Amino acid sequence: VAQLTQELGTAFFQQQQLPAAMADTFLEHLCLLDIDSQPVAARSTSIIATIGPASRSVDRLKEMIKAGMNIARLNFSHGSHEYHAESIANIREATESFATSPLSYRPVAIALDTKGPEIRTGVLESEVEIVKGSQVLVTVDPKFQTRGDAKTVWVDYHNITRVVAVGGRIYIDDGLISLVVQKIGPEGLVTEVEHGGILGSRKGVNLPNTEVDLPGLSEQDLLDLRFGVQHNVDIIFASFVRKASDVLAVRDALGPEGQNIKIISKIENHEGVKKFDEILEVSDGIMVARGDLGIEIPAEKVFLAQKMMIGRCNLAGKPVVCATQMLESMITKARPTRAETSDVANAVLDGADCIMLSGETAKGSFPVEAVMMQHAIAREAEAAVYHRQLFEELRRAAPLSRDPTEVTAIGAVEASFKCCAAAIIVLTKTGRSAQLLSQYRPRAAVIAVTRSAQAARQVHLSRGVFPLLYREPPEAIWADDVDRRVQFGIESGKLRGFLRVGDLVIVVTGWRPGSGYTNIMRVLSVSHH
Amino acid sequence: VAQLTQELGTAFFQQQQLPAAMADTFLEHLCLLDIDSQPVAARSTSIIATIGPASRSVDRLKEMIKAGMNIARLNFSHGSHEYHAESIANIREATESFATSPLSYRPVAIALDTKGPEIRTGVLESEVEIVKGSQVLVTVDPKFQTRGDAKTVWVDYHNITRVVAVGGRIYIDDGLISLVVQKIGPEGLVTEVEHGGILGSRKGVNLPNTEVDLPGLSEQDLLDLRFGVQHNVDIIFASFVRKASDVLAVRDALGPEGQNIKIISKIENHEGVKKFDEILEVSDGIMVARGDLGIEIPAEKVFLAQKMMIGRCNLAGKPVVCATQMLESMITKARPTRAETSDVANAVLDGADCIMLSGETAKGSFPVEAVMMQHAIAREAEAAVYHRQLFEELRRAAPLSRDPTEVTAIGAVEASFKCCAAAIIVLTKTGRSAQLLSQYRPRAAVIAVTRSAQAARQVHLSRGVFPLLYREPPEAIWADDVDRRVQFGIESGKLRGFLRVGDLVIVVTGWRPGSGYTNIMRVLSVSHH
Amino acid sequence: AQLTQELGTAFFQQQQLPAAMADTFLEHLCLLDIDSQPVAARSTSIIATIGPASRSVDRLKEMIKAGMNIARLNFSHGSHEYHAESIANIREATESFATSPLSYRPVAIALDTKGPEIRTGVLQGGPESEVEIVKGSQVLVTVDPKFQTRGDAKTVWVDYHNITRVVAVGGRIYIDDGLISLVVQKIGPEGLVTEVEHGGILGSRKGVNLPNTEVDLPGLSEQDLLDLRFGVQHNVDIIFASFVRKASDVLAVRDALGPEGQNIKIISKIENHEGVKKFDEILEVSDGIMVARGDLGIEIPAEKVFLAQKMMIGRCNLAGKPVVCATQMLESMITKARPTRAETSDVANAVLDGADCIMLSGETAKGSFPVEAVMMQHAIAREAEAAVYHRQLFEELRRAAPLSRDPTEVTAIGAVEASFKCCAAAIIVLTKTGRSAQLLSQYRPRAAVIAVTRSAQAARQVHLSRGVFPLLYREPPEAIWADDVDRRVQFGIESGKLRGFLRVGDLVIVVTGWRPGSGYTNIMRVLSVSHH
Ligand SMILES: O=P(O)(O)OC[C@H]1O[C@](O)(COP(=O)(O)O)[C@@H](O)[C@@H]1O
Ligand SMILES: O=P(O)(O)OC[C@H]1O[C@](O)(COP(=O)(O)O)[C@@H](O)[C@@H]1O
Ligand SMILES: O=P(O)(O)OC[C@H]1O[C@](O)(COP(=O)(O)O)[C@@H](O)[C@@H]1O
Repeated sequence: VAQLTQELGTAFFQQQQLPAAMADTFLEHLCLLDIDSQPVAARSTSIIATIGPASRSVDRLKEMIKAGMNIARLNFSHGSHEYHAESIANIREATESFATSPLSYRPVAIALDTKGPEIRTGVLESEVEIVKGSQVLVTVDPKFQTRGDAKTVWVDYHNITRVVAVGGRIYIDDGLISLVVQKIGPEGLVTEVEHGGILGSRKGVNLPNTEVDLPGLSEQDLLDLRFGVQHNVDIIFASFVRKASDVLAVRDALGPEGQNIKIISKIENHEGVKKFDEILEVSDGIMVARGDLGIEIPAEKVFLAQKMMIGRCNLAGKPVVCATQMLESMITKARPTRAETSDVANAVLDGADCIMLSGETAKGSFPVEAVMMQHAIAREAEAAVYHRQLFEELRRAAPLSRDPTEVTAIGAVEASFKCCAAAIIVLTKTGRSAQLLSQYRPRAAVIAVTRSAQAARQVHLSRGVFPLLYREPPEAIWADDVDRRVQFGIESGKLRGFLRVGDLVIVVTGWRPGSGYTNIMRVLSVSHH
Repeated sequence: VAQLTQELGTAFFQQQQLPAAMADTFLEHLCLLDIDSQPVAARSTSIIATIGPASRSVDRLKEMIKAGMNIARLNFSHGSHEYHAESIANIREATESFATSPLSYRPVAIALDTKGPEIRTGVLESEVEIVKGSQVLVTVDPKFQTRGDAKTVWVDYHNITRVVAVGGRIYIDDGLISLVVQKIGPEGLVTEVEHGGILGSRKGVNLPNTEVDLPGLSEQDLLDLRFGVQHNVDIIFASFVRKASDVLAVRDALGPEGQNIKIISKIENHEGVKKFDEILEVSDGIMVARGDLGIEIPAEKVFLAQKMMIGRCNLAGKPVVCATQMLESMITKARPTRAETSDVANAVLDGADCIMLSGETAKGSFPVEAVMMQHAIAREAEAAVYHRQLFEELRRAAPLSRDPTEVTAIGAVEASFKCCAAAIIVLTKTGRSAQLLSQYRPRAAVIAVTRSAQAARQVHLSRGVFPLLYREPPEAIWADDVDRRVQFGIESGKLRGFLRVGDLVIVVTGWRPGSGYTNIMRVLSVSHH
Repeated sequence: AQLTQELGTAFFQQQQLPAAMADTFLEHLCLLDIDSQPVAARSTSIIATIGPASRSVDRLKEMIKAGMNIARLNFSHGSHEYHAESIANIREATESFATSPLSYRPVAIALDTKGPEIRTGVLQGGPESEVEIVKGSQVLVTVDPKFQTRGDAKTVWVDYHNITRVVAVGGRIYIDDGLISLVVQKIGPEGLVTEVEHGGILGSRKGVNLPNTEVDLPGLSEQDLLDLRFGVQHNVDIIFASFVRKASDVLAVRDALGPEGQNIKIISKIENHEGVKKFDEILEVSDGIMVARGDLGIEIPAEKVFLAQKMMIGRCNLAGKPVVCATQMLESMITKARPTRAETSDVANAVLDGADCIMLSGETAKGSFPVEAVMMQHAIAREAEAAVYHRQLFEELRRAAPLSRDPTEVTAIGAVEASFKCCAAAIIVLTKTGRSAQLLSQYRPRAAVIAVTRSAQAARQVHLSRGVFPLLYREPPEAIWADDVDRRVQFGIESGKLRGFLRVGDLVIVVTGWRPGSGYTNIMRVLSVSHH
């Protein structure tokens, strides 16, 4: 390091947690972390924002995008087709409003989140108080579908009496209320309230440690997916995936016409956790859906499942998302808690490709500030990653490969470490080439230049890929068309402030048109032309 | 491992995250973590609970102690001597209520938390609304000491006009309200409200990135410390330590008569962080006081300072405490958020010796449940620690030593790993011998048998030390007195459920009476006598 | 390593590939396998000393086929014209193969300096009179020139004048392969009053060593100044500078090679304790190092030499400069067809230690099996090269090497990392000076670094760097520079194909630059070997 410190300035090595990057143990790494060491890199951890009343206006979205939202989540657990279709128009209006200047345009992906195997309570309307210590009944009786009170809950899962056990829990409304079952019979269940809040009407029920007969996709889901194809969505977040076949069902539904759509299976319960490896293998990636997961399993165990699934997805090289209550208190407050700040940082340090806002952006008072807070924590945490260890462990775990794109990608990432490259610039049609760079977690941003609008959107799922959408039509000479895409990477980089004159860039390209021929790594100096 | 699996049962190696313990990389470690793998060990991370209205009754304390409170924190920022003196009696009444049965008696330490260099607002009384966008004034004018409104704040730091800068912040009431200074003059400051809540009367002010002339100990502090000596407290949490001399001031105050009291310096601001190494060297340990720290420094950087200080304290072998908002939402709610759960786990995985509750126990609706939730997260996180790496890194970092107690301690911890010892049993007068075991972070509990009531209390600061207070008077033959203290460790272990017949224990003792002669490690089977 | 399905079960049996996949060095050792056959590409260079048994053009030709890469001219013996006869003989043997330039093996020529000598005077006149000395004795070492010929059993004179000053009371005086030791007792005006320790027979003008003494001689005799200038005249690739002791001795050789010899590669020979102590400063200003174990194992205890060897190979590996292991590697083979079990072991362990080259002295120069010596070193080195634990070596070198903004450095480590991901048969590099190939060498890839060059000198000099197989390209530039680049690469690959280094469906990493002239290497491509 003594020589770049005479060339790049003493202060270059004070930023990006570079003193901590050069440590020889994880422990020493931790000791050298410095609050005055400023993140300089662009932010690599994608932000996912749930659209709802607080974030659906075209002007709201424009501020979200400016703040750093990369992916928009449509939760089909609430709202009609036309409501969502309008969310989509407003998002594409906001996004496409920056097309004016191609060099600074930010692709925004749109993720459709399924309703999935849901269990709802009755019309019970307004609201009624439920009391801890107190005896509540659960019935499947179609007459009570319309009645309901502090003493009786109806629920639309007919066979509930066949699946629970004595001492098992029934949780209603995102786990707000807890009932312990004491007696099972064919008429219904007899329950004591363990946790008593105020019950609304047609709420969500969870039954931990049960096998519920509800099939892969409800009729409602089949429809919701065909909407997504019709509206050209980029990603499905598949709710409550329990086994592989559940993911295959989803793929079949999307059929030939939506085979390029990414399936992110949400692990929400003990079944998904247990069947995780088989879910991973057929999904495009994973969401640690900590909300359902923290009622389906004991709450003090969610961190184990989080770190497990993130690790296995890092090892598999498929994107993984951390979700739910990351900045919960910013629903009502403008500044998050010390534990929220911690949780966002620890999700990045764990190895998450994406972090997610729900309430915070859908309904809260501070949607834009939440996005801004995730963006600011993420940048700090990314630079505090111990790349030495991480890269070496990924290097080792990864199999040998005779695939030129794999070979090229690992040489390029190594190269970027050797010189502290400001960027790896890569041409990709499908995103694949950038993904294989991303899977080694380089410090250097992976600037992916593509003509596929859809690719530019989907690559937000892979940590460290900055998609640039290329709009100009083919030069006549292919080699020229290549240079210009590369030159567009650089100029965009310059304008967006990720690259400056004198920076080194690694440039990854291929020897002919089409997917699958990336085979070339160059080392260039950014220049003034 | 194939042989203990034929001896101890296949299922022994399914618990304590033992499959993950046997992994060869950190990454693989993470992948093997298992939500069905049950923590079996006792909980090693001490819990600190702030005493206040919700946790001051003798009956409340008894449930706190049962739930797992190890250290009681008296916050001298609120309350009079007689109020606190009564907190102390109630704590000692609760604690000493279990002396009935020596084999299950749990020492409870009492920590005195200083008021420290405080800056307070005026009598302003009741409450008044302060508004974002709006022009507020700060004055030192003794006339306004009694007035105050949505347009004027008084504050008792006379020289405030001499220490701030334009664009600097003034934060009032645990950072509830934020003012940006725009004009400085000798009469006062002119400020815009950035963050507007509701102001009370005589609240706390923070001035980030300023040097305030306020001396080491205020007059009030001198007194508060002499109370602590008089009331036999175990620990000082020294508020807002800024430099070493601040810690020496505290030690001088306690004078000869309180030289065995432990000083834990609270790092709350950019000055303490910068001067951390020199603070550590003279303190007995550290508190990451994330509350003040998250307003004194940018909030998105607290995790860097946390992980830094925890690492440096692990490396130094001195206790370190993580504090503030760990389970904040349990002030009003019975179940914490997914990020609170995360934060507690990540503080244990970071290497914290102690975790802390404030609001959650002092004033909230759910004091006992908060303690129970910290206890349950901590147990899970402790077993998910990657001991392979951690022990090796501590082994390496630690200097060579010709001190027999150091030598013995590292052999013993190695030994405990070889056999998955249920416990290391150690005789200590002062606690030192158990501390040097603790500093290598064994999986096996360090059961410390002592006659010093005060030691039994203070060793709660060191991760993994379970103090047992020994009450029987000296056998005539010293060797016999040793065996019996050791036999008391075992029986206590048996009764409390940390040891069973057939378990291996490492037993650490010394060759003569007095501190400093620990030099002996034995390997024993727990027996039926 | 599940890919096995495409390259065959067979592939992961060979090259010590199971031992390469071990997580620990101990597991690595455990998985070493005598049935796991090595590749043809042998990456550690053989320096053969040229003397009586290795001068015949027929023998040189055999020695080249056996796998000799550098030819050492020991200028301690032989005449200028003797040597020019050797040089011309070598060139003839080398150039006899230029006829098929796809299998042409460049052969470097190294000039081994005579350097600071210290000789004993004549014994009572006669040049074959052989005194004896008794152990518990008294002996005298003199400056005085009349004793030159008056050489008693009690008194001897020696070339080196300034011993009075430089050897102190207690210093040791070894004579003839350290057969005779003297502990210096008194620094008299007479000379040095010594006490014998070991004894035996004598002669006149036989080597003497000054253990732990800082030799006064300038580090270039007049004979060196003259041998060097001859070296420049005959276009030698490499100097082995004898008895290097400090940095100034290396600069003295660079000074004496002058502007005409700027591109001669200087390998400082570490022969003595002062050498070992000043090693780092010597290494800063040299292009490499010889571990000259002959003289070293007299000038320091024999049991300490493996320590000096291992330290110097490690420090050179760290610096990324070649290092030679020299002396008695196959001693027995002078007289016998086959080596001892300690000799093969010594060769394998030099390679596992990290030696860029291994040397044969008498085994090739004056001995009865020079061709089979070469063949032995060649066979052991291929087996030992595969038993290297690259996972740990590559990891340590990576971590030890500094960050660089030099695109050649950057490209190189990228290429080496790529080679490892896919078990590349080769890294094909274009280089004018050798530098681009050396910068690959430094990371010790398992794949052969096939260096394509038009520089005949570079192609020869590059044998110093482990794993670099030089090819000489003769064709004149194509019209279009890009077509000229591609033709060199193709030469590289077809050259490989002919020699067995490469087979169709192998991956290669191809390293090249963006424009002509040195220092512009900046491109790495992954390609398949073609013409299925
Ligand atoms: O990442 P993917 O989808 O394989 O795309 C990589 C491809 O992009 C290119 O660089 C350029 O291809 P196009 O000119 O066909 O867009 C190819 O050379 C390479 O194979
Ligand atoms: O941990 P410390 O304070 O050094 O105490 C260790 C001491 O305790 C003992 O085991 C027993 O000492 P006492 O019998 O004096 O309590 C000593 O042998 C040993 O030196
Ligand atoms: O190894 P060196 O001395 O830097 O030589 C490397 C040079 O070889 C090349 O591949 C070809 O250059 P030439 O055509 O000058 O031989 C250059 O692009 C590159 O800079």
